[PDB]
Amino acid sequence: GPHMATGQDRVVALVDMDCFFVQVEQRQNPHLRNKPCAVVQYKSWKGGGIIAVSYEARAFGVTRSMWADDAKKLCPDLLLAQVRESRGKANLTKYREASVEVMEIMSRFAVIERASIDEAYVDLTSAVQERLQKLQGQPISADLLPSTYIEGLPQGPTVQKEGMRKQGLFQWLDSLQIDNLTSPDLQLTVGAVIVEEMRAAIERETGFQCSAGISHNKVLAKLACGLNKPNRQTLVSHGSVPQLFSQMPIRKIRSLGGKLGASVIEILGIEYMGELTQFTESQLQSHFGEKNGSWLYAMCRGIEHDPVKPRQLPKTIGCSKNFPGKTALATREQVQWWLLQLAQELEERLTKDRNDNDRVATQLVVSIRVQGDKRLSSLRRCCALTRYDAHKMSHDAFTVIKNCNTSGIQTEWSPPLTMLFLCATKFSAS
DNA sequence: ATTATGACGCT
DNA sequence: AGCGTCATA
Ligand SMILES: [Mn+2]
Ligand SMILES: [Mn+2]
Ligand SMILES: [Mn+2]
Repeated sequence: GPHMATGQDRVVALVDMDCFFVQVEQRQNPHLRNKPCAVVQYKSWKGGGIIAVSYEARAFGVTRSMWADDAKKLCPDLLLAQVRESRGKANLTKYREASVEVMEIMSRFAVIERASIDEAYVDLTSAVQERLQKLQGQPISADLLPSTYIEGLPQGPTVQKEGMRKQGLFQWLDSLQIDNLTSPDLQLTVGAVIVEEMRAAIERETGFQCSAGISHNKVLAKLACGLNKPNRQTLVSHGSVPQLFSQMPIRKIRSLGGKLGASVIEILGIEYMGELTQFTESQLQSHFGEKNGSWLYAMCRGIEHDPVKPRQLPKTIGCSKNFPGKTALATREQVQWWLLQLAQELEERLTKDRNDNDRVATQLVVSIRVQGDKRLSSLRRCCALTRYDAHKMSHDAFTVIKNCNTSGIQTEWSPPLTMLFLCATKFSAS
Protein backbone atom coordinates (compact mmCIF):
# COMPACT_ATOMS: atom_id res chain seq x y z
CA GLY A 1 0.00 0.00 0.00
CA PRO A 2 1.43 3.33 1.30
CA HIS A 3 4.95 1.85 1.52
CA MET A 4 5.37 0.20 -1.92
CA ALA A 5 8.28 1.94 -3.63
CA THR A 6 7.17 2.79 -7.14
CA GLY A 7 10.48 4.01 -8.52
CA GLN A 8 9.02 7.30 -9.70
CA ASP A 9 11.44 9.53 -7.76
CA ARG A 10 13.56 10.57 -10.75
CA VAL A 11 13.15 11.94 -14.25
CA VAL A 12 15.83 10.38 -16.49
CA ALA A 13 16.33 10.89 -20.23
CA LEU A 14 18.41 9.05 -22.79
CA VAL A 15 19.39 11.02 -25.90
CA ASP A 16 20.69 8.96 -28.81
CA MET A 17 21.86 10.32 -32.12
CA ASP A 18 20.12 9.04 -35.25
CA CYS A 19 22.35 6.98 -37.58
CA PHE A 20 25.18 8.92 -36.08
CA PHE A 21 28.30 8.33 -38.21
CA VAL A 22 26.11 8.71 -41.31
CA GLN A 23 24.83 12.10 -40.14
CA VAL A 24 28.43 13.15 -39.44
CA GLU A 25 29.34 12.29 -43.04
CA GLN A 26 26.14 13.84 -44.45
CA ARG A 27 26.88 17.14 -42.70
CA GLN A 28 30.34 17.15 -44.29
CA ASN A 29 29.19 16.10 -47.74
CA PRO A 30 25.80 17.55 -48.75
CA HIS A 31 25.61 15.10 -51.69
CA LEU A 32 24.90 12.29 -49.19
CA ARG A 33 21.96 14.06 -47.54
CA ASN A 34 18.52 12.44 -47.84
CA LYS A 35 19.87 9.38 -49.62
CA PRO A 36 20.34 5.69 -48.90
CA CYS A 37 23.80 5.98 -47.38
CA ALA A 38 26.07 3.97 -45.13
CA VAL A 39 29.44 4.33 -43.48
CA VAL A 40 32.00 1.62 -44.20
CA GLN A 41 35.44 0.67 -42.83
CA TYR A 42 38.04 -0.69 -45.14
CA LYS A 43 37.18 -1.67 -48.78
CA SER A 44 39.33 -4.46 -49.99
CA TRP A 45 37.51 -7.25 -48.22
CA LYS A 46 34.00 -7.61 -49.73
CA GLY A 47 33.59 -3.88 -50.26
CA GLY A 48 34.22 -3.03 -46.62
CA GLY A 49 32.26 -3.48 -43.40
CA ILE A 50 29.16 -1.35 -42.82
CA ILE A 51 28.96 0.22 -39.35
CA ALA A 52 26.17 2.83 -39.81
CA VAL A 53 23.13 3.04 -42.11
CA SER A 54 20.74 5.90 -43.02
CA TYR A 55 17.04 5.30 -42.59
CA GLU A 56 16.52 5.53 -46.36
CA ALA A 57 19.00 2.68 -46.79
CA ARG A 58 17.40 0.62 -43.98
CA ALA A 59 14.25 0.56 -46.10
CA PHE A 60 16.12 -1.67 -48.59
CA GLY A 61 17.22 -4.05 -45.82
CA VAL A 62 20.75 -2.70 -45.39
CA THR A 63 22.12 -3.22 -41.91
CA ARG A 64 25.15 -2.81 -39.80
CA SER A 65 27.62 -5.62 -40.06
CA MET A 66 26.79 -6.24 -43.65
CA TRP A 67 29.61 -6.23 -46.16
CA ALA A 68 29.17 -3.32 -48.58
CA ASP A 69 29.26 -5.69 -51.55
CA ASP A 70 26.20 -7.51 -50.16
CA ALA A 71 24.39 -4.30 -49.22
CA LYS A 72 24.85 -3.19 -52.86
CA LYS A 73 22.91 -6.25 -53.93
CA LEU A 74 19.92 -5.01 -51.91
CA CYS A 75 20.40 -1.36 -52.82
CA PRO A 76 22.42 -0.68 -56.00
CA ASP A 77 22.38 3.10 -55.54
CA LEU A 78 23.61 2.90 -51.93
CA LEU A 79 26.04 5.73 -51.27
CA LEU A 80 29.07 5.07 -49.10
CA ALA A 81 31.37 7.16 -46.94
CA GLN A 82 34.63 5.59 -45.76
CA VAL A 83 36.09 5.79 -42.28
CA ARG A 84 39.42 7.58 -42.33
CA GLU A 85 42.57 5.48 -42.42
CA SER A 86 45.69 6.69 -40.62
CA ARG A 87 48.84 4.71 -39.90
CA GLY A 88 47.39 1.65 -41.58
CA LYS A 89 44.22 1.54 -39.50
CA ALA A 90 40.70 2.88 -39.22
CA ASN A 91 40.73 6.11 -37.24
CA LEU A 92 37.52 7.23 -35.54
CA THR A 93 38.59 10.75 -34.59
CA LYS A 94 36.01 12.60 -36.70
CA TYR A 95 33.24 10.77 -34.88
CA ARG A 96 34.76 11.25 -31.40
CA GLU A 97 35.01 14.97 -32.11
CA ALA A 98 31.40 15.14 -33.37
CA SER A 99 30.39 13.33 -30.17
CA VAL A 100 32.05 15.98 -28.04
CA GLU A 101 29.98 18.62 -29.89
CA VAL A 102 26.80 16.92 -28.80
CA MET A 103 27.89 16.09 -25.25
CA GLU A 104 28.93 19.69 -24.55
CA ILE A 105 25.47 20.99 -25.63
CA MET A 106 23.71 18.42 -23.48
CA SER A 107 25.87 19.39 -20.50
CA ARG A 108 24.31 22.87 -20.60
CA PHE A 109 21.07 21.42 -19.34
CA ALA A 110 22.28 18.91 -16.78
CA VAL A 111 25.12 16.66 -15.66
CA ILE A 112 25.31 13.80 -18.18
CA GLU A 113 26.55 10.22 -18.31
CA ARG A 114 28.25 9.46 -21.64
CA ALA A 115 26.99 5.95 -22.38
CA SER A 116 28.49 5.60 -25.86
CA ILE A 117 29.98 7.64 -28.68
CA ASP A 118 26.45 8.77 -29.61
CA GLU A 119 24.30 8.81 -26.46
CA ALA A 120 24.12 10.10 -22.93
CA TYR A 121 21.78 9.84 -19.97
CA VAL A 122 20.49 12.95 -18.22
CA ASP A 123 19.03 13.15 -14.72
CA LEU A 124 16.45 15.93 -15.13
CA THR A 125 14.86 15.65 -11.69
CA SER A 126 16.31 18.97 -10.44
CA ALA A 127 15.67 20.84 -13.70
CA VAL A 128 12.06 19.63 -13.70
CA GLN A 129 11.50 20.97 -10.17
CA GLU A 130 12.77 24.33 -11.42
CA ARG A 131 10.68 24.43 -14.59
CA LEU A 132 7.63 23.45 -12.54
CA GLN A 133 8.19 26.37 -10.17
CA LYS A 134 8.19 28.94 -12.90
CA LEU A 135 5.40 27.32 -14.72
CA GLN A 136 3.30 28.37 -11.73
CA GLY A 137 0.61 25.65 -12.20
CA GLN A 138 0.33 26.55 -15.88
CA PRO A 139 -1.00 23.70 -18.01
CA ILE A 140 1.44 22.20 -20.50
CA SER A 141 0.41 22.97 -24.07
CA ALA A 142 0.67 20.38 -26.86
CA ASP A 143 2.75 22.91 -28.81
CA LEU A 144 5.53 22.51 -26.24
CA LEU A 145 5.82 18.82 -27.18
CA PRO A 146 5.96 18.86 -30.98
CA SER A 147 7.95 15.64 -31.44
CA THR A 148 6.82 13.63 -28.40
CA TYR A 149 5.04 10.27 -28.35
CA ILE A 150 3.27 9.03 -25.24
CA GLU A 151 3.73 5.27 -25.16
CA GLY A 152 0.44 3.39 -24.86
CA LEU A 153 -1.76 6.19 -26.19
CA PRO A 154 -4.16 6.77 -27.79
CA GLN A 155 -6.33 4.02 -26.39
CA GLY A 156 -10.03 3.23 -25.98
CA PRO A 157 -13.30 4.64 -27.40
CA THR A 158 -7.43 8.97 -38.34
CA VAL A 159 -5.09 6.67 -40.23
CA GLN A 160 -2.02 8.96 -40.42
CA LYS A 161 0.99 8.55 -38.16
CA GLU A 162 1.37 12.19 -37.01
CA GLY A 163 -2.37 12.20 -36.37
CA MET A 164 -1.98 9.23 -34.05
CA ARG A 165 0.88 10.92 -32.19
CA LYS A 166 -1.21 14.04 -31.55
CA GLN A 167 -4.25 12.06 -30.38
CA GLY A 168 -2.14 10.18 -27.85
CA LEU A 169 -0.56 13.39 -26.66
CA PHE A 170 -3.95 15.04 -26.34
CA GLN A 171 -5.25 12.17 -24.15
CA TRP A 172 -2.11 12.33 -22.00
CA LEU A 173 -2.34 16.09 -21.43
CA ASP A 174 -6.10 15.96 -20.88
CA SER A 175 -5.56 13.48 -18.08
CA LEU A 176 -2.75 15.42 -16.44
CA GLN A 177 -3.00 17.02 -13.03
CA ILE A 178 -0.82 20.11 -13.36
CA ASP A 179 -1.98 21.18 -9.90
CA ASN A 180 0.39 18.75 -8.18
CA LEU A 181 4.11 19.59 -8.34
CA THR A 182 4.95 16.16 -6.92
CA SER A 183 2.98 14.13 -9.50
CA PRO A 184 5.37 11.80 -11.36
CA ASP A 185 3.39 11.95 -14.63
CA LEU A 186 3.55 15.73 -14.54
CA GLN A 187 7.27 15.58 -13.76
CA LEU A 188 7.90 13.31 -16.77
CA THR A 189 5.91 15.68 -18.96
CA VAL A 190 7.99 18.68 -17.89
CA GLY A 191 10.96 16.40 -18.42
CA ALA A 192 9.81 15.88 -22.01
CA VAL A 193 9.45 19.64 -22.54
CA ILE A 194 13.08 20.15 -21.49
CA VAL A 195 14.20 17.30 -23.80
CA GLU A 196 12.41 18.90 -26.77
CA GLU A 197 14.52 21.98 -25.96
CA MET A 198 17.69 19.95 -25.63
CA ARG A 199 17.07 18.21 -28.93
CA ALA A 200 16.24 21.46 -30.69
CA ALA A 201 19.55 22.90 -29.45
CA ILE A 202 21.53 19.89 -30.64
CA GLU A 203 20.03 20.12 -34.10
CA ARG A 204 20.33 23.93 -34.29
CA GLU A 205 23.95 23.94 -33.21
CA THR A 206 25.34 20.84 -34.96
CA GLY A 207 22.97 19.92 -37.75
CA PHE A 208 22.49 16.46 -36.20
CA GLN A 209 19.10 14.94 -35.40
CA CYS A 210 18.50 12.62 -32.47
CA SER A 211 15.84 10.67 -30.63
CA ALA A 212 15.20 10.43 -26.91
CA GLY A 213 13.39 8.61 -24.20
CA ILE A 214 12.00 10.08 -21.03
CA SER A 215 11.13 7.90 -18.03
CA HIS A 216 11.87 7.31 -14.40
CA ASN A 217 15.15 5.42 -14.84
CA LYS A 218 17.88 4.59 -17.35
CA VAL A 219 16.58 1.26 -18.59
CA LEU A 220 13.09 2.63 -19.35
CA ALA A 221 14.60 5.76 -20.88
CA LYS A 222 16.75 3.66 -23.23
CA LEU A 223 13.88 1.44 -24.23
CA ALA A 224 11.62 4.48 -24.74
CA CYS A 225 14.17 6.15 -27.02
CA GLY A 226 14.04 3.33 -29.56
CA LEU A 227 10.26 3.17 -29.81
CA ASN A 228 9.83 6.06 -32.29
CA LYS A 229 13.19 6.61 -34.01
CA PRO A 230 14.24 8.62 -35.95
CA ASN A 231 13.93 12.29 -34.92
CA ARG A 232 11.26 11.78 -32.24
CA GLN A 233 11.12 11.37 -28.47
CA THR A 234 8.98 9.00 -26.43
CA LEU A 235 7.61 9.29 -22.87
CA VAL A 236 7.24 5.96 -21.03
CA SER A 237 5.24 6.50 -17.86
CA HIS A 238 5.20 4.25 -14.81
CA GLY A 239 1.61 3.36 -15.65
CA SER A 240 2.53 2.34 -19.20
CA VAL A 241 4.84 -0.46 -18.04
CA PRO A 242 2.44 -3.40 -17.54
CA GLN A 243 1.04 -3.27 -21.09
CA LEU A 244 4.44 -2.40 -22.55
CA PHE A 245 6.14 -5.29 -20.80
CA SER A 246 3.39 -7.84 -21.40
CA GLN A 247 4.60 -8.45 -24.94
CA MET A 248 8.18 -7.19 -24.66
CA PRO A 249 10.81 -9.85 -25.40
CA ILE A 250 13.20 -10.12 -22.48
CA ARG A 251 16.23 -9.60 -24.77
CA LYS A 252 15.09 -6.07 -25.61
CA ILE A 253 16.00 -4.70 -22.17
CA ARG A 254 19.51 -3.40 -21.74
CA SER A 255 21.81 -5.98 -20.23
CA LEU A 256 19.51 -8.88 -21.08
CA GLY A 257 20.52 -9.18 -24.71
CA GLY A 258 23.11 -11.87 -24.04
CA LYS A 259 23.61 -15.08 -22.07
CA LEU A 260 21.77 -13.92 -18.92
CA GLY A 261 18.63 -13.05 -20.87
CA ALA A 262 18.78 -16.38 -22.64
CA SER A 263 19.05 -18.12 -19.29
CA VAL A 264 16.05 -16.21 -17.86
CA ILE A 265 14.03 -17.50 -20.81
CA GLU A 266 15.33 -21.07 -20.56
CA ILE A 267 15.27 -21.50 -16.80
CA LEU A 268 11.88 -19.90 -16.17
CA GLY A 269 10.20 -20.96 -19.42
CA ILE A 270 9.02 -17.43 -20.22
CA GLU A 271 9.26 -15.02 -23.18
CA TYR A 272 8.22 -11.55 -22.06
CA MET A 273 9.44 -9.07 -19.51
CA GLY A 274 6.06 -8.90 -17.77
CA GLU A 275 6.04 -12.65 -17.09
CA LEU A 276 8.84 -12.04 -14.56
CA THR A 277 6.40 -10.50 -12.06
CA GLN A 278 5.17 -13.96 -11.06
CA PHE A 279 8.41 -14.90 -9.29
CA THR A 280 9.47 -13.94 -5.81
CA GLU A 281 12.62 -11.89 -5.36
CA SER A 282 14.23 -14.91 -3.67
CA GLN A 283 13.20 -17.12 -6.61
CA LEU A 284 14.93 -14.82 -9.09
CA GLN A 285 17.95 -14.49 -6.82
CA SER A 286 18.23 -18.26 -6.56
CA HIS A 287 18.58 -18.61 -10.33
CA PHE A 288 20.47 -15.45 -11.30
CA GLY A 289 22.37 -14.39 -8.18
CA GLU A 290 21.66 -11.83 -5.48
CA LYS A 291 22.28 -8.72 -7.59
CA ASN A 292 20.66 -9.88 -10.85
CA GLY A 293 17.64 -11.34 -9.07
CA SER A 294 16.89 -8.12 -7.15
CA TRP A 295 17.47 -6.09 -10.30
CA LEU A 296 15.10 -8.33 -12.29
CA TYR A 297 12.47 -8.27 -9.54
CA ALA A 298 12.34 -4.48 -9.60
CA MET A 299 12.95 -4.05 -13.36
CA CYS A 300 9.94 -6.09 -14.47
CA ARG A 301 7.81 -3.72 -12.34
CA GLY A 302 9.38 -0.66 -14.08
CA ILE A 303 11.75 0.09 -11.21
CA GLU A 304 15.52 0.55 -11.32
CA HIS A 305 17.89 2.62 -9.18
CA ASP A 306 21.12 2.78 -11.23
CA PRO A 307 22.18 6.42 -11.02
CA VAL A 308 23.11 8.69 -13.83
CA LYS A 309 26.81 9.01 -13.35
CA PRO A 310 28.39 12.37 -13.66
CA ARG A 311 30.91 11.41 -16.33
CA GLN A 312 31.09 13.20 -19.64
CA LEU A 313 34.51 11.90 -20.66
CA PRO A 314 35.55 8.35 -21.48
CA LYS A 315 37.68 6.82 -18.67
CA THR A 316 39.86 4.88 -21.13
CA ILE A 317 41.51 5.70 -24.46
CA GLY A 318 42.25 2.67 -26.63
CA CYS A 319 43.57 1.64 -30.08
CA SER A 320 42.82 -1.78 -31.55
CA LYS A 321 43.35 -3.65 -34.83
CA ASN A 322 42.41 -7.09 -36.09
CA PHE A 323 44.68 -9.00 -38.46
CA PRO A 324 42.34 -11.49 -40.03
CA GLY A 325 42.80 -14.52 -42.02
CA LYS A 326 46.05 -14.52 -43.77
CA THR A 327 47.14 -11.06 -42.60
CA ALA A 328 47.86 -12.41 -39.11
CA LEU A 329 51.25 -11.14 -37.95
CA ALA A 330 53.86 -13.88 -38.19
CA THR A 331 57.15 -12.00 -37.80
CA ARG A 332 58.75 -9.94 -35.03
CA GLU A 333 59.23 -6.75 -37.01
CA GLN A 334 55.63 -7.04 -38.19
CA VAL A 335 54.43 -7.14 -34.59
CA GLN A 336 56.73 -4.28 -33.69
CA TRP A 337 55.68 -2.16 -36.65
CA TRP A 338 51.99 -2.44 -35.81
CA LEU A 339 52.58 -1.85 -32.09
CA LEU A 340 54.24 1.40 -33.13
CA GLN A 341 51.33 2.36 -35.40
CA LEU A 342 48.83 1.77 -32.57
CA ALA A 343 51.12 3.54 -30.12
CA GLN A 344 51.49 6.59 -32.31
CA GLU A 345 47.72 6.98 -32.60
CA LEU A 346 47.47 6.52 -28.82
CA GLU A 347 50.10 9.15 -28.14
CA GLU A 348 48.27 11.55 -30.43
CA ARG A 349 44.93 11.01 -28.74
CA LEU A 350 46.47 10.98 -25.25
CA THR A 351 48.34 14.26 -25.76
CA LYS A 352 45.15 15.96 -26.99
CA ASP A 353 43.26 14.52 -24.03
CA ARG A 354 45.81 15.90 -21.57
CA ASN A 355 45.52 19.38 -23.02
CA ASP A 356 41.73 19.41 -23.18
CA ASN A 357 40.85 17.64 -19.99
CA ASP A 358 43.64 18.26 -17.44
CA ARG A 359 44.42 14.62 -16.72
CA VAL A 360 47.09 11.98 -17.39
CA ALA A 361 46.76 8.24 -17.97
CA THR A 362 48.96 6.11 -15.70
CA GLN A 363 48.46 2.53 -16.86
CA LEU A 364 48.96 0.88 -20.25
CA VAL A 365 46.97 -2.25 -21.03
CA VAL A 366 48.24 -4.49 -23.84
CA SER A 367 45.98 -7.17 -25.27
CA ILE A 368 46.47 -9.68 -28.07
CA ARG A 369 44.53 -12.48 -29.74
CA VAL A 370 46.14 -15.57 -31.19
CA GLN A 371 44.98 -17.71 -34.12
CA GLY A 372 42.61 -20.50 -33.07
CA ASP A 373 41.25 -18.67 -30.02
CA LYS A 374 37.50 -18.19 -30.25
CA ARG A 375 38.05 -15.72 -27.59
CA LEU A 376 38.29 -12.09 -28.44
CA SER A 377 41.19 -11.41 -26.18
CA SER A 378 43.52 -14.21 -25.67
CA LEU A 379 45.73 -12.32 -23.24
CA ARG A 380 45.77 -9.03 -21.32
CA ARG A 381 48.76 -7.56 -19.49
CA CYS A 382 49.35 -4.15 -17.89
CA CYS A 383 52.49 -2.07 -17.38
CA ALA A 384 53.25 1.46 -16.19
CA LEU A 385 52.40 4.37 -18.49
CA THR A 386 54.81 7.07 -17.34
CA ARG A 387 55.47 9.00 -20.55
CA TYR A 388 53.32 10.01 -23.49
CA ASP A 389 55.87 8.61 -25.96
CA ALA A 390 54.81 6.25 -28.77
CA HIS A 391 58.18 4.52 -29.10
CA LYS A 392 58.41 3.93 -25.34
CA MET A 393 54.82 2.69 -25.24
CA SER A 394 55.31 0.30 -28.16
CA HIS A 395 58.60 -0.98 -26.77
CA ASP A 396 56.91 -1.60 -23.40
CA ALA A 397 53.96 -3.38 -25.04
CA PHE A 398 56.35 -5.71 -26.85
CA THR A 399 58.10 -6.43 -23.56
CA VAL A 400 54.92 -7.55 -21.91
CA ILE A 401 53.98 -9.79 -24.81
CA LYS A 402 57.42 -11.07 -25.78
CA ASN A 403 56.87 -14.42 -24.16
CA CYS A 404 53.67 -15.35 -25.94
CA ASN A 405 55.69 -16.27 -29.02
CA THR A 406 55.76 -20.07 -29.20
CA SER A 407 58.39 -20.38 -31.95
CA GLY A 408 61.92 -21.52 -31.14
CA ILE A 409 63.57 -18.89 -33.31
CA GLN A 410 62.81 -15.34 -32.28
CA THR A 411 62.46 -13.80 -35.76
CA GLU A 412 59.17 -15.62 -36.32
CA TRP A 413 56.01 -15.10 -34.35
CA SER A 414 53.80 -18.06 -33.62
CA PRO A 415 51.09 -18.77 -33.37
CA PRO A 416 50.40 -15.66 -35.52
CA LEU A 417 48.70 -12.66 -33.89
CA THR A 418 45.18 -11.86 -35.09
CA MET A 419 44.67 -8.80 -32.88
CA LEU A 420 46.64 -6.05 -31.16
CA PHE A 421 45.10 -3.66 -28.59
CA LEU A 422 46.63 -0.78 -26.62
CA CYS A 423 44.62 0.94 -23.92
CA ALA A 424 45.48 3.81 -21.67
CA THR A 425 43.77 3.75 -18.29
CA LYS A 426 43.85 4.96 -14.71
CA PHE A 427 43.69 8.72 -15.17
CA SER A 428 44.80 11.21 -12.53
CA ALA A 429 44.25 14.96 -12.49
CA SER A 430 47.16 16.97 -13.89
C1' DA B 1 36.92 -11.83 -42.45
C1' DT B 2 32.25 -7.25 -39.04
C1' DT B 3 35.77 -4.08 -36.74
C1' DA B 4 36.90 -0.70 -33.29
C1' DT B 5 35.94 0.43 -29.49
C1' DG B 6 34.32 1.25 -24.07
C1' DA B 7 32.07 0.16 -19.32
C1' DC B 8 31.19 -2.89 -15.58
C1' DG B 9 31.11 -7.40 -13.02
C1' DC B 10 33.43 -11.62 -11.08
C1' DT B 11 36.97 -13.94 -8.53
C1' DA C 1 45.01 -8.09 -11.72
C1' DG C 2 43.13 -10.63 -15.60
C1' DC C 3 38.98 -12.51 -17.56
C1' DG C 4 34.22 -12.39 -19.11
C1' DT C 5 29.94 -10.18 -20.48
C1' DC C 6 27.31 -6.74 -22.84
C1' DA C 7 27.00 -2.88 -25.26
C1' DT C 8 27.32 0.57 -29.43
C1' DA C 9 28.99 3.22 -34.29
MN1 LIG D 1 22.22 6.20 -32.44
MN1 LIG E 1 23.57 4.65 -29.46
MN1 LIG F 1 22.63 1.17 -33.51
